[PDB]
Amino acid sequence: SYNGIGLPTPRGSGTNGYVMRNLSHVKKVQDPSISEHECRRQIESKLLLYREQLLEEVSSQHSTDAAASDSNSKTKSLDEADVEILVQKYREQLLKELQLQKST
Amino acid sequence: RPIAHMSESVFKVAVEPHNPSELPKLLDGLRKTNKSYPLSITKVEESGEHTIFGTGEMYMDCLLYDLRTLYSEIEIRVSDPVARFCETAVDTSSIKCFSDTPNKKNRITMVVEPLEKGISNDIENGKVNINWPQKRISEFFQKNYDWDLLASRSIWAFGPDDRGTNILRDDTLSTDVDKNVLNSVKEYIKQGFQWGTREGPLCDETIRNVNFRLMDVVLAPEQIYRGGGQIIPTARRVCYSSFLTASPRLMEPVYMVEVHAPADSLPIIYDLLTRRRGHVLQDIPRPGSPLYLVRALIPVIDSCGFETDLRVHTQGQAMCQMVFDHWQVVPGDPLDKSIKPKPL
Amino acid sequence: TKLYNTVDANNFYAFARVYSGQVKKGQKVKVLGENYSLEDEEDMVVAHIA
Amino acid sequence: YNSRARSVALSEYHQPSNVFVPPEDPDLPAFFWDPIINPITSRQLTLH
Amino acid sequence: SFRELVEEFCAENSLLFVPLRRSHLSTGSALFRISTQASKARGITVYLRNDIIWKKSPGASEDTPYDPIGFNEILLMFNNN
Repeated sequence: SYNGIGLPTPRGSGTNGYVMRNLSHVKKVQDPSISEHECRRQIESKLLLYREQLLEEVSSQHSTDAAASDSNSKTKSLDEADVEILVQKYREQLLKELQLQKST
Repeated sequence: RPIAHMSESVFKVAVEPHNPSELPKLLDGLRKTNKSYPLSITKVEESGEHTIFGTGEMYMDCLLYDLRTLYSEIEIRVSDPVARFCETAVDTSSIKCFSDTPNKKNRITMVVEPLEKGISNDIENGKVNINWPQKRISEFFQKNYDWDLLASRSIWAFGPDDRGTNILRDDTLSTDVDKNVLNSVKEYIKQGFQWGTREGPLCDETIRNVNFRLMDVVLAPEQIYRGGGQIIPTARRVCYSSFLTASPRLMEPVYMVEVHAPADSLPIIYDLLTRRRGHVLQDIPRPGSPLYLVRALIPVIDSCGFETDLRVHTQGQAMCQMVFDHWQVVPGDPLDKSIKPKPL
Repeated sequence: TKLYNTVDANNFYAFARVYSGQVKKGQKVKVLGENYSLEDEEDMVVAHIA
Repeated sequence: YNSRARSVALSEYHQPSNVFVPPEDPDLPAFFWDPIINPITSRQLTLH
Repeated sequence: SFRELVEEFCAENSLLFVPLRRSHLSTGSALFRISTQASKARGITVYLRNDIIWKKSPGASEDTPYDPIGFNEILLMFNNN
């Protein structure tokens, strides 16, 4: 009749019901560092893309200078030599990785 | 466009007929109920039992009244209500994880990591959209989470489906000759990613707040051997493997109560909330009214009959309303065989 | 966006907003589901209007 | 919260709580600000 | 299970197994759409029950129960067109 305690009706038993509370109830790192290595390679690639953006901005500056010389469209500063200066960047970053591995 | 509702279901109840002779009647009643109640989600489990998802206890009460009386005039057995969970990852994948196509040549490896604080919420609210030019997505991510360029440009898809809180990213180190091949296989690795993220490996549920960044996909021969149906299970399996190695966790939904009680009823509310794993964000007098306003969170799993306890103990005063708020990670460790709880 | 019970729970009323055109009783219409698209042309159902 | 729910009856869910408090003394005017009512002060908003 | 069996079988024949994000009105199972290639005109809709591949005839009403179909018949219908 209440919280699962009691009998449905006191009729039929010699008792009045009246359930009571018990009153005595006891109520008690990363193993594959190649992850970091690949993250570093990816961030180096994104730095390369950042330098490509810088190259495009320099190309816009070159286009403005060419238009000014004509006064006295869109052009590209360097088609492939920027890849060689990027190769220098690869050499420098490889040297940096070698030095860091030497330090560790 | 499908209706965008203001709440999720996150409240589950399992039913079956009182006697098995009337199962078809229960099925018909469930079909009609799914027609009539918009956020009800009737599902059938592998045990054969039928679960129903509703917003709250009053929602399920009215739903079951209709099921018993309106549609299928039978007697049903109703299990105790339970919350609907979700699985997340709290740490980056411990090791790289790879899978192989049944042809055993195309190898795909994945690593995963938890997201930052904002991205899940910003996906759900609409600060980002997949149906956007990549330029806007890249600039938003870079501006808001200080992310770098190519990662921002490599966001492939959200899962499961749009508004999902999982990001498919690819980091293939560039310098990849087979841009055409990778772009060919991307359009049907998306589907495998969605399939995996919809049905979690930890349990048959969705995954939340995890980005599955692709690491390396290698495949030498020509396009005859590139079968989408041959490659999707590989993507699903590698997603599962990376997620498991990422020390997965369980997410639980939490409500947001709003109790309007007089000054003298505050201690009872505080005691109820403390007992029911809830904490009070804000407790201020209500301006212009003699009542006090109490705003608090309480997990869905622990909010069974919170309203009834509150109204009984406060002598009828202190009416409260419970709104689904967000998801919270369960404090335990889901995969820990060392715990042997007593089943009482 | 809605379905409503009849005075007895036997059949439903579809609550619709006619965005364009005209509709007459007995008209033949095709019903498009929640995910019908160019990929999924199988959610269409041809039905009458009673 | 129970299967086998037959012959049960449903009850009124809630009523708007009454905020009337009878006057203590007749000297006061009928319309008077009760000190029990919290002040209308909400300098916590961001409007247009 | 039978799901993995049909998945690997579709892998062997270089088919596609796309899940239709739907539940059948009668059995509630997830419906799947099988397509041979980028061509979409020949697409067979399938739901699975008791390790049996079930299919609906094109243009038939929903209340009509789906009829079963084996692997050889799917190959027979996809290889002659």
